[PDB]
Amino acid sequence: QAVVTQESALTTSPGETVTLTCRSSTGAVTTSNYANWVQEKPDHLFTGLIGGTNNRAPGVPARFSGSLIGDKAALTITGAQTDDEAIYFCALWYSNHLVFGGGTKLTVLGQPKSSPSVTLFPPSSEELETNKATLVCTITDFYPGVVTVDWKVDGTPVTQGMETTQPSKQSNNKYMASSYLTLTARAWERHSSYSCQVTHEGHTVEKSLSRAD
Amino acid sequence: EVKLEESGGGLVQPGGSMKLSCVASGFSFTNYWMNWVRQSPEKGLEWVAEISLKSSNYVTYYAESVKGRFTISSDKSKRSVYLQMNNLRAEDTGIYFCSLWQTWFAYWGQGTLVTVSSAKTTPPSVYPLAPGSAAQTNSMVTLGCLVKGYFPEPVTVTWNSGSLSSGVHTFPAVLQSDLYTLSSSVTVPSSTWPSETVTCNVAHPASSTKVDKKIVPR
Repeated sequence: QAVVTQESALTTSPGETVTLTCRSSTGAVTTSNYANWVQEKPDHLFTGLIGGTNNRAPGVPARFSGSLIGDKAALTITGAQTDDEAIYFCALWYSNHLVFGGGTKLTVLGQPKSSPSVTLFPPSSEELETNKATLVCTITDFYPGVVTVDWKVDGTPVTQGMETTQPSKQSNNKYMASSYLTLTARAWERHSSYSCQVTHEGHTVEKSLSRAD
Repeated sequence: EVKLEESGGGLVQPGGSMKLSCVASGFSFTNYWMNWVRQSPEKGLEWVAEISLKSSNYVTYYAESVKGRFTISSDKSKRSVYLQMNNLRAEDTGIYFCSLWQTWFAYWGQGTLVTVSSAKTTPPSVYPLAPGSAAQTNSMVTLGCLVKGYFPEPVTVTWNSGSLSSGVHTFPAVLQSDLYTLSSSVTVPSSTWPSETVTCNVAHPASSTKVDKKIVPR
């Protein structure tokens, strides 16, 4: 139903130019979709940036601009600033309804790259008494704030029972997140090696634990 | 200045109903369309419905997913717009916002939370997280505290009753089977633990429950 797609994530540095886009599955985005752009910052902060394709609301910095680029609407931040790091939602009008896109998480480099600090916790003896076993892989102090988490059990990757949280900004604007591997108590007895692999900026950090000790 | 104030959100069983109210105060908004947009962790923003605030001309648009279920309405004498929700489902949970729109979304409300869930008020099961022997050699030791199976949000975690404030990391709650679960860790010098005790104090005001859990070596 008139699906609207946006780059899920993009990264720029202060002073550079970045361009988010907005594609309509019905066909080419046109001025008649009256494309809008809404900036969302933490704490459900909301600001209307662009309306009617390229109408900049008052108070919005001049470095923002809306336009069409072929079959898409496009928000263009010219000479970005650290305070531009946010989620940017595109909304197209479809005659009788509006549709928001998935959004695009824009990162504006505000500090140097920090690798994640990983720590793996085994199930508590208390919890196993409920016949449930939960391994907890904590992740903190990584920047930019995107990580991938893969679990291995006895050297075999795990497909099911894993759940990872969306990162969260720390006071230092580095990021933290936690992954969980949920097992049955039995399944925890039936295996001996457990690994949590956190990949960040193409570099992987691993923390494992063996019950053979 | 303009100010939108939202109200009427809470917890409701699936199939139930709720009616929200967005009270607008400022200059004459005859030229604005009042929108309802909801935000969930799973669908980001999602446009719900909209109404034209012309006293002369009333027009309403609805999203395909709420047609036949939701109805938007306004009462000038009260300077208010309302969203009536019926036959609520789990997919309707989220922070509902109202926004004044004229060309662009010019003003927003603070949002009110609408939660569609059948679960009952459930207190957390606090389990301790302590390192394995592979992690007893580092100069700093990261202790933890798992808070499992609680409802609704929030819980508040403090370590040693607040006296341990630096190095704490409380992570976002995950949801599974109508029940929440988050974790909190604290990293302290290996010379302080286990010599000195370290305890997570979890509080769940919904169930008036507080649990202290001392982390002892495994």
